[PDB]
Amino acid sequence: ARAALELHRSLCPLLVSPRELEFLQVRDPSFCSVSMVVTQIHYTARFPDGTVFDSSYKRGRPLTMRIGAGKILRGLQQGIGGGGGVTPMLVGGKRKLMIPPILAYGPEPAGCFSEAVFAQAEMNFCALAA
Amino acid sequence: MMFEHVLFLSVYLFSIGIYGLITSRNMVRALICLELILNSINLNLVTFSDLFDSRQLKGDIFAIFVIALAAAEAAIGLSILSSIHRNRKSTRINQSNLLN
Amino acid sequence: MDLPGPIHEILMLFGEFILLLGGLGVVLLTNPIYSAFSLGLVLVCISLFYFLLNSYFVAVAQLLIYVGAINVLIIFAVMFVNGSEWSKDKNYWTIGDGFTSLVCITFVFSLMTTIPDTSWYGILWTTRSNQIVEQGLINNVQQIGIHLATDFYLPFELISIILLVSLIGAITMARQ
Amino acid sequence: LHEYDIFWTFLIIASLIPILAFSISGLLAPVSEGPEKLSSYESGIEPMGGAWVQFRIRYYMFALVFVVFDVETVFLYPWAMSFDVLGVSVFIEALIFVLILVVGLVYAWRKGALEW
Amino acid sequence: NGSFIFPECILIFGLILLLMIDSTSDQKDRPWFYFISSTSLVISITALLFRWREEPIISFSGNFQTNNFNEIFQFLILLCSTLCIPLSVEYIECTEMAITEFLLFVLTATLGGMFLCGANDLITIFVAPECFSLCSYLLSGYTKRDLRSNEATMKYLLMGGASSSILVHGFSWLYGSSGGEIELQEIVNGLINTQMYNSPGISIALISITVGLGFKLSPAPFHQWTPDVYEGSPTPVVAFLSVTSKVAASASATRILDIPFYFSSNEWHLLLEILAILSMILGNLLAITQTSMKRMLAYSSIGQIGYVIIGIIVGDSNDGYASMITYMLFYISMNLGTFACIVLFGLRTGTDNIRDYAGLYMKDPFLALSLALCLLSLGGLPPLAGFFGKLYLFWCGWQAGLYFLVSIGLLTSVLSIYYYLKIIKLLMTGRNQEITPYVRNYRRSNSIELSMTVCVIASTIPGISMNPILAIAQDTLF
Amino acid sequence: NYRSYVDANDGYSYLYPADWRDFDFLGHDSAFKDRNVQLQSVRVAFIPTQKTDIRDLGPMDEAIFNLVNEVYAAPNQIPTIYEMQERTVDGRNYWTFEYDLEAPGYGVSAFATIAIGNGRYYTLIVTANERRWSRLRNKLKVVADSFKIS
Amino acid sequence: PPGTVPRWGTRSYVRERFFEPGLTTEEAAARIRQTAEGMRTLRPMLETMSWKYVLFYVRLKSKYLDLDLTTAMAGVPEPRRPEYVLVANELVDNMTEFDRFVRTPKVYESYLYYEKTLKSLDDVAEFLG
Amino acid sequence: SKLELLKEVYGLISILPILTLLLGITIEVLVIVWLEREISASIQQRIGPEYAGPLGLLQAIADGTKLLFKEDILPSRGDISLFSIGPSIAVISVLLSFLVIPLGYHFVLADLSIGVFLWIAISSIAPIGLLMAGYSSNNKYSFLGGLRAAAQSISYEIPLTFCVLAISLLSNSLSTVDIVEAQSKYGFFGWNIWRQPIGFLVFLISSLAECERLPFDLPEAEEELVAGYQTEYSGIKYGLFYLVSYLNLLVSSLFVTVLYLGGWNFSIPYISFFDFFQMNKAVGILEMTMGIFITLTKAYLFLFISITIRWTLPRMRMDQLLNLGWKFLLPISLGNLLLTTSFQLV
Repeated sequence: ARAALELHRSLCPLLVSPRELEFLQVRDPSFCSVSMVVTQIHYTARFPDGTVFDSSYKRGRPLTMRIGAGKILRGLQQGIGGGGGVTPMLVGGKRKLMIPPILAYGPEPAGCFSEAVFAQAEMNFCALAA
Repeated sequence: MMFEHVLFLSVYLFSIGIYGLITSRNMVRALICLELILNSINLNLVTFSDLFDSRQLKGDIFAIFVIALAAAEAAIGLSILSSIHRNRKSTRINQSNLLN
Repeated sequence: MDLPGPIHEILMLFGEFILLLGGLGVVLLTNPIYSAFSLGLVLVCISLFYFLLNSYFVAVAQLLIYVGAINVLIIFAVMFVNGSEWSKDKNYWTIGDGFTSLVCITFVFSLMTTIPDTSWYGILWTTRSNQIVEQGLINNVQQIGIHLATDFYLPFELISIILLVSLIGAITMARQ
Repeated sequence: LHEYDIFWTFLIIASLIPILAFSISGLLAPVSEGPEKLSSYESGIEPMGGAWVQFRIRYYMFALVFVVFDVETVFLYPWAMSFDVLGVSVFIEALIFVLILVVGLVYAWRKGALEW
Repeated sequence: NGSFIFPECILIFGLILLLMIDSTSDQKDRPWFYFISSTSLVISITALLFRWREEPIISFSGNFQTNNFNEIFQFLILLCSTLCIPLSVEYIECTEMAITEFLLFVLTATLGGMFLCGANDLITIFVAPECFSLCSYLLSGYTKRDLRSNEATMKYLLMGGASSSILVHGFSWLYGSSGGEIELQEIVNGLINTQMYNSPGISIALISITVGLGFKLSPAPFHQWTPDVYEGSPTPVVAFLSVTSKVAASASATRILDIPFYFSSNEWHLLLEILAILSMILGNLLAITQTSMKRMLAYSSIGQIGYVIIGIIVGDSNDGYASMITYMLFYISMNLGTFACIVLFGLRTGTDNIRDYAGLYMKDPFLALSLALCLLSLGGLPPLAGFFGKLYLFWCGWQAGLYFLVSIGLLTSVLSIYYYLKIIKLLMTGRNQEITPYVRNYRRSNSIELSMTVCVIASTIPGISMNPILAIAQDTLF
Repeated sequence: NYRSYVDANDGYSYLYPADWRDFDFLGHDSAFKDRNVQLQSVRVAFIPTQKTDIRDLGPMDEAIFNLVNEVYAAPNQIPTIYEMQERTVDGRNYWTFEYDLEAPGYGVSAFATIAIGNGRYYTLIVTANERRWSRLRNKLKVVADSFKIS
Repeated sequence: PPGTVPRWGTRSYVRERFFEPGLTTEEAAARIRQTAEGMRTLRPMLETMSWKYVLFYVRLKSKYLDLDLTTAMAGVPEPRRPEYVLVANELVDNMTEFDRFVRTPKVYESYLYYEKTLKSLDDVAEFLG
Repeated sequence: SKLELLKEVYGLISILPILTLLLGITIEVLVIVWLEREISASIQQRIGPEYAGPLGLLQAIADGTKLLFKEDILPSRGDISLFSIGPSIAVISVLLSFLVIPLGYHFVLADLSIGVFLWIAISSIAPIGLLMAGYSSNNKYSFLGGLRAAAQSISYEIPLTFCVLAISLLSNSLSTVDIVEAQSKYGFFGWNIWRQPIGFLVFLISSLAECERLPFDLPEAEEELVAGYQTEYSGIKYGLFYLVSYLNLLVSSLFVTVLYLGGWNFSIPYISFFDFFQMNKAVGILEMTMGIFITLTKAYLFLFISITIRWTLPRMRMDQLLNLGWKFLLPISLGNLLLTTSFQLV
C-alpha cells in the first residue's frame, strides 16, 4: 500500500541546525533526560515536501520504544536520546527533525506488494516525548 | 531461494499435520501427526531467527523450548495411552462416544 | 560462516522433495510402524534443513531429542495397538476424507497466497542493525549459551518443574 | 564453525556408501534361491503363527523416564559452555535446575518404577 | 535476586515440601499436608497483600510483569485455589487414590496460572499456558479405573495440543513480521521500523492467535471440548478448571490483545463480538435440554457466562476493566458455591443426574437453601450479586455505543432463568411417592461445610456492598 | 611476553606470551588463545585503505571515538574509553588505547592498536574476561607494545 | 520533493522472476544503476564482521544483476558495444569471486574486492543510460 | 560473460582425503579383527587365523570378500521397504562420527565447535536402525533379539552424557582439538583421567554395553535368543553389522583416549617437544606419523583391556544390566559433575 489521509498542524519552528549529520531543531525542552530504557513518544511523520503517511495520534496510546539500544531509525536514536553534538530531549520536551536518507531506510523501500515508503526517501518528524 | 522456499514448505507440512490429525483412527497416529504439526511450526520459526535477529537469538531458544514441551507432551499422551489400553482392550479412537 | 554456492538450491530442492514424500508416508500408510519410521525420516531430513541454515545447536539437539528418545518411545508405544490393515482404495474412510482434503486445501490456498506477497528480501533490508552486532567476538554455541541465561532466566528456571511434574504424572498414570 | 563443506561431502559420500555396497553385491550375485524362503532362522519346522508378544509393561517405564531425563542435557550444554564466560549466577541457576531432576529421580527410585 | 517471584517462590517451596514428605514420611500425611498446603497458599496470599498499590515496574530482564491490574488477577487465582483445595481433598480421599501428587498437580497448575497472569515475554506467555495445560490432562484424567475419565483425556489432549499449536504458529508469524521481537510492549515499534504492519500477514497472526485464545476459555464456535471433559473428569477438578482456567485466560487475553494490537482494534473488536453473540446463545439453548448436573453447569456457567466478561473487552476505553474485575470476583464465588454444594450432595448420595435432587429440601434444608441461593444468583436476580454484576457490565457497555450486544445479553439471561428455576422447583417438593430411593437414605450430618457457607454469603452480600470493590477496581491501567 | 612471531605475513611482528593454541578466529593471518578460559589474546586483521599515516583520519580523540563506539561495539552494549596514546616508533603514528565493552554479563576489555603503513590500516586487539582483567593488565600492554611493520 | 516510484519490488522472489513475467529494455537499466548505489552501502557492514548479510545481499543483487546485464546490454548502442560486453565479464567475475571470499570468511580479500567490485559497476551502468 | 557460474561448476570439492580416511578405517578394522582372533582365542589356545598366508593379515579381507557374495536372501515377511533400509542407518550412525575425530597436530577434518556434541547425538541414532532391522523380519529371535539391545542401549547414554560434560566443563570447549589443547599442559599430570577418574570409570564401563560388549555372554550361549537380530542377515548384511560393531568399539576407544588422555600429546607436554632443541628442520612428517603413533597406541591399550575383560566376567543378563545402568551409574555420574562444579568453581 501507500500514503493515506490525515490532518494536523505543525507549530512552525525556527530554522533547523544540521549539526553535520542530520537536521536538528528544538521546540520546547522541559524536564529531564532519559537513559537507555523504554520511552513513550508521540510522532507525526511527513514526506520531504508535504505528505503525511503516519501519525501516532491516528491510533490510541502513542507508541512505546527503546531509546539507547538499536531498535529504531538511527536518525531518531541520534535525535531523541541525543547524538554527537546534540543535547537529548527532556521528559516533556518537543523537537522537530528532517532525516537525511543515509540515517534512514536507505536506497531501497519496504514492499508489501506496494512499497509503503518511497524508494530512497528522506522524511520529517515532529517528535514529542511523553 | 533459501529465505523463500522453506516457508513455502511450512504450510505444505502444517496442513498435512492437521489432516492426518483429523482423519486419524488410532491414538498413536494422532500423536504422530500432533508432533508433526509442532515440528512444522518449529521449522517456520527457526528460519526467521537466521535471516535477522543474530545479535541475540530469540528464535533458537524458543525452538529449544518448543522441542522440550513437545517431548513432555509426547510422554504424557503415551502414558495416558497405557491406562486406556489397560481399561479397554483396544484403542480405536473414533469408537468411544459414551461422553456426548 | 556461509555456504558453498549454487549447490545450495540443489540440496534445498532435494530435501524438500524428500520431506514431501516423507509426510505423505506419515499420513497415508496404514501400517503404523511404517508411519513411525517415515516420521523418523521426516525428522532427520528436517534436522538437515536446520543444519543447512547456519543454526547449529537447534539442529543437532533437535536430532538428539527427537530422532532419538521420542521415536524409540513411539516405537515402544506401537507395541500396544493391535489390529491393522484397514480398508483402502481412494479415501478408504468415509466422505470425511474428502471433506478434510477440501478444507485443508482451502487453508493451504489461503496461507500459500498470503506468503508470496510479502517481500521477505525487502523485510531483511529494513533490519540492518539486528544481525549486525555479533557482540564483537562470539561463536554460535556461546551465543545461545549466554543469551539463554542472561535474559531468559525465568522460563529456564520454569521448564524444570514442568519436566518433573510430567515425569511424576507419566509414572503414576502408566503404572496400573 | 567456518566451513562444513567437508561435512556435507562426507555426508553424501557416506550415504552413497551403503547403497553402493548393496548395488555392488547385487551386480555380482546369484539369481537363484527360489526355495521356500518364507521362514526365518532357528525355527521349529515351519513354525508359523503368533502375536501379542510385547512385555511393553516393563520397558515402557524405562523409556518414559529416559525421555523425560534426557532434556536435562541439551539445556546443560549451553550452560556447560558458558560457565567462565559469565559469572557464577549461572552456576546457582543450573544447580537449581539439576537438583529438581535429582529429586525427580529420587522419587522414581523410591516408588517402584525402575524394576526387573 | 528479586522479590517479584517470591509470591511464587513460596509456592515452589511448598511444592518441594509436598514432594519431600511422601519421600521421607511414612503415613502421617493424610490430614497433615491437607493443611500444610493451605499454609503455603495463605502465605503466598499474604505476600501478595504487600504489593498492593505498587508501580508498573518491569520484570527480570523485562520478562513477565509487575503492575496493579496484573496483581489483581495474580491474587484472584490464589483465591480460587484456596477455596478449591478443601473440595478436592475429601473427594479424592473417598476414591482410594494417591493424594500427594494430586495436590502437587493442583499446586503446579496454580503456579502456571499465576505466572501466566504476567508474561509480557512472548515465550513465558507460551510456556506458562503449557505449565497450566500439561498439568491439566493429568487431573482431568486422574481416575484411571473409570472409563469416562479416559474419553475426557483423549478429547482434551488432542484439542489442547491442536489449539496451542495454532496459537504458537500465530506467535511465529508475529515474530517474523515484526522484524524480530518478543517483548510484548516493544512490538508496535519493530512492526514500524519494519514497515510490514498494514500488510497481509498481521491479519493472519491475529486470527491464529484469537482462535487459540478462544479455545482456552471456550466461546461457542470452539466450545466443543468443554461439555465432554466437565462430565468425564472428577467434579472438584471441574470446578478448579471452570474457575482458574477462565480467570487466567481472561487475564492473558486482555493484555495480549491490548498491548501489541493498538491498530487492529476495528478488526478484532468485531471478531470477539462474533464470538460473544454466539457464546451467550449456543451455551444456553443446549443448557435447557440437559439432565446431568455437571454437563448443565458446563453449558450454563461456562458456555454462556464467558459472554458478558468479554462483553466489555470489546467496549473498553479503560472505563470498563473495573467492571470485568468486579464480575470475575462475583463469578468465582457464585460458581464455587454451587460446585461445593454439588460435590457434597454427590458424595453423600452417589448420583449426578438432575432427577435425583427431588425432596432434598425436606431431608436436609440447609444444603438445599445454600444451593438455591447460588443458583438464583447465577440467574441474576435483583437482591443477589449476579444481578449487580450483569448490571454494571451493561451500564458500561451501553455507555460505549454498542447496542446489539447488551440486548442479546439480557435476553439470554432471561432465557437462562429457565433451567435454574427448573432445578429449584425440583428441590421444593413433598410428593413422597415420587422421590427416588436416593435422597430417601440421606444421613445428613468441617472443611466442605465451611467452604460452602463462606462462599455462599459472598454471593449475596457483595452484590449490595459493591461500593468499596468498585472504588478499588477503578485503578487498573494495562 | 615470551614468544616473538612475525607470523610470516610480510607485515606485522608482535608478541604473544605463552602456549597459545593458535586458533584461526576470523581475523586472518594470525590469532592466539588460551586453554582454561575464553575471550583471550591477540587477533589481527588486514584491510586495504589507500590513505596515508593514521594522523590523516582526523584528530586522535575523535577518530578513536567514532570507532570505539560505532564499530567495536554492539547496540546491546555500553562502551567506555580509557587512556589513549600515540606511538610514533617509525613515523607510522600508531594509536594504542584500552577500552571496555560492558554487556549484560560480559564486560570485555581491549588494548587496540592501529597502523597506516603500506598495509593500509590493519589493527590489533587483546581481551580477557572482566573478572580477571585486573591481575594481568600489565602483561597484555607489552603485547600491544610490540606492533611494528615492515 | 514529492514521493518516488517503487518500480517493481513488490514480490517474494517466487512471484517475481518466476510468475510475473516482464522485463523491458531500459527498465533493466534501472536495476543495474540501482545495484550500484545499492551495493555501496555494505561498507559499514564489512567494517564490522557481519558475515550474514554480506552473503544474502550479494546473492540477491547478483541474481538480479545476472539477468539484467544480459537484457540491458541488448539495448545499449548496438553499433559500437563490444566494450559494454567486455565489462560484464569483469562486473560478474569480480562479484563471482566476492561470493567466494565471503563463504569462507576472509577480510583482506573480501574488502580488497568490495572496492574493486563497485569500482567496475560504475562503468557497466556508465555505458548505459 | 558469466552466464550461470564461471568457477562454480564442480571444481570446489575434492574427495581424496575422505577416501583416505575410508581406506584407513577399513585397514584398522582388519587390524582389530586380527587382534581379536589372534589374542582372544590364543590366551591358552593355539594360534589364530593361520594358513591365510604367513598370518591372518589377509584373512580379514578374505572373510569380507566371502561375505560379499553369499547370496543375500531377503526373507518373505518384510521386504526392501525396510530390510535394506535397516543396516544403512546402523552403518551411517558410526561412519559419520569419524568427522570430528582428530589424529594428530593439525589433522582434524573439521573444527566444528559442536564436535563432541555431534558425536553424542549420532551415537543415539543406532537404536532406531537396530529396532528397524530386528523388526524388518516377522519371526521371533530377531524381534525381541533386537528389542533387548535397543532397549538396553537407551539405558546408558545418560552416563555417557554426564561424563562427556564433566570434561567439556574442564576444557571449556566442545571441539576435540581444544579438549586436547586444555590437556597438553603437564604432559601426563594434566591428563583428565587423573583429574576425573570417577568419570572415566563410568565412561569405560558404559562403553562396553554401548558397542554391544557383550551381546552374548558365552561362546556357546547365544545373543539372548538365538543370535543378535542378525540371523536372516546372511551376506553383506551381517558384514555391515560386524563392521558397525567394530566401528562402535573403535570410536569409543578413540573418544575415551582423546578425552581422558592426551590426544596426540607425548608423556611430556606437546609444545615441549620443540623448545628443548632450540630449532626444528623437518618436523612435519615426523609429527604427523607420531600423532598417528602416540594416539592410536593409547586406544590400542583400551582395545586390549576390553579383549581381556571379554574373558574375565560373565556379562550380566538384561535383568541386572538395567539395574546397573540405572541405579548404579546414574548417581555417581551425577555426583562427579556436582563435585567438578565446585572443583572448577575457581
